[PDB]
Amino acid sequence: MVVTRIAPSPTGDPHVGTAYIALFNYAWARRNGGRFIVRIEDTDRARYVPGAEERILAALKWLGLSYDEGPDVGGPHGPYRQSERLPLYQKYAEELLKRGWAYRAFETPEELEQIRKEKGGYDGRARNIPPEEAEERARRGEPHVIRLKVPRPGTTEVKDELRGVVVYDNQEIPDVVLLKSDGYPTYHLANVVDDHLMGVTDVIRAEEWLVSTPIHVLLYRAFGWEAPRFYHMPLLRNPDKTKISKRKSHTSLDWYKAEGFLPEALRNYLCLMGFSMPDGREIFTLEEFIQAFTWERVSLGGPVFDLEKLRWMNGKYIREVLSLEEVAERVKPFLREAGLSWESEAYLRRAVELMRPRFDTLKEFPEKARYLFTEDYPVSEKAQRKLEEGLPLLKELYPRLRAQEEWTEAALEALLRGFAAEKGVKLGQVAQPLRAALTGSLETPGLFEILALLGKERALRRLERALA
RNA sequence: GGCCCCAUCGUCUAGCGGUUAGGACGCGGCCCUCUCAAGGCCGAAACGGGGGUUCGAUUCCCCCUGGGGUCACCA
Ligand SMILES: Nc1ncnc2c1ncn2[C@@H]1O[C@H](COP(=O)(O)OP(=O)(O)OP(=O)(O)O)[C@@H](O)[C@H]1O
Ligand SMILES: N[C@H](CO)CCC(=O)O
Ligand SMILES: [Mg+2]
Repeated sequence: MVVTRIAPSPTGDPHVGTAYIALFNYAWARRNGGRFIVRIEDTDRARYVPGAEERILAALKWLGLSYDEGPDVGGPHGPYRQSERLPLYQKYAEELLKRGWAYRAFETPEELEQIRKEKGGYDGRARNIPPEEAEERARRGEPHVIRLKVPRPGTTEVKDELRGVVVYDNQEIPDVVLLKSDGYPTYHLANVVDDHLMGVTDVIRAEEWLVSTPIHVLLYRAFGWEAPRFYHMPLLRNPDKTKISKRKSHTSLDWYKAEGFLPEALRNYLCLMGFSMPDGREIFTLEEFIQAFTWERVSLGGPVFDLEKLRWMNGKYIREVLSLEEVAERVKPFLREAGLSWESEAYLRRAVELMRPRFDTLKEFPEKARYLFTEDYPVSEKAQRKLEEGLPLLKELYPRLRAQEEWTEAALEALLRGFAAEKGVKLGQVAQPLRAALTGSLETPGLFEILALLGKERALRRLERALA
């Protein structure tokens, strides 16, 4: 069967690049009735950010992906956190030593720096230390690393399923450190060992790892294991076309959630980075993505992540994909954050309904409809001007309003239409100042539904303060 | 700089020798309308350059140009 994985490093906030790669691994595993694994790559204590792991796992679930094996769902090839697998890499590093595929190197970081300066890159000098001497120095406890002993001279073929074959000259492949002096493996060692042990057959990862692939092909050969298929996805980009970064773009999934973007919309947008539907359709479900997925429709250019298009898509989900009730539920946390309360479920549902076509993120709802939930709302200068100019007309209308018994959208419209007629004025000339009086803004939903919504008492109550 | 990957409107893309090069965001106009949106309609907007292959290149090959990625006891 097919086995894919996402192997996040817990060294910062959940990254949109992780969600993107994760999404394609999830689709390829499901499209093939295979398994999608999550493996936490915490091998660098220096960059480890406590709490990052749970945050990335929760962000993956928030986006709607599910995995079959991982740190919090079990699996037969655990543990799924590399920090708990240390003895294993040790053993494999030592096996490479015995097979003549690796060597112990005792240089200090400062000497490596100097070598890098003189010859640019490590020159493999430790390959000349007699094997027995190396073993003795290790036994005495001398700090050292274990490096991959690249076969030189030589050539290494790497096959990427999307780009074809690339033949590297071994002189281009360094004798990379496999096991660090603190006993931790580097990414190269652990990735091959764990992909093998966990049975991965399809490695789908970002293009930034393409060049490291020949090192991996060599390790699979060194261990006598069959290499999996490799697919390198194009990197998401900032507007300037450089790989997406925290300074030129928003890369934190927590920022998107906090800003009121729907996980379904963000996920749908990410699918469009490099993939397209046969019929050109842009709005589709995760399940539809899985079913239509094919590497034949994956484009290789580096996609610029367009926040404006994400917002349009989010608005599209709010208006056409989710139900009125789902939107009302998702808007609650943002109302709470804004310090606003809603009278009842019916009130909230109706307010959300009136505003649906007017907000593209959940965060915008409390902002643009603030006047629907509190008396503490802003009155724009332009609305203040429309109000003053219409005060006399509103004064004359007020009594006809306090007299209206049936407070319905159809009733109110008739009363207002009539009033504008009898006053020989355009409906707008009475609606705009009234809107300003009820909302403190000149940009809102329809006057009748806004007038109706609050109910007689509340409506007039606010209209009165405006005529004060 | 070495090595590697990539190349259609400003952005995401369709296209797999012959098309008026299509769609989406954004932008402009019009309709709708009590405002603002939403929605509908219309419009401006692309094949980076040079050689070939070929009856015929946006599609196939080569070069150049451009952009990107990568060269850590980071991943
Ligand atoms: N900017 C990016 N654009 C697209 N894909 C990315 C990006 N950054 C990482 N990825 C891919 O997404 C997954 C995320 O891995 P991870 O959580 O460790 O993020 P990372 O940015 O690579 O962190 P680290 O700095 O430790 O390397 C990997 O499969 C990686 O190839
Ligand atoms: N930990 C790496 C991501 O930062 C794994 C990349 C891969 O080999 O898939
Ligand atoms: Mg055109």
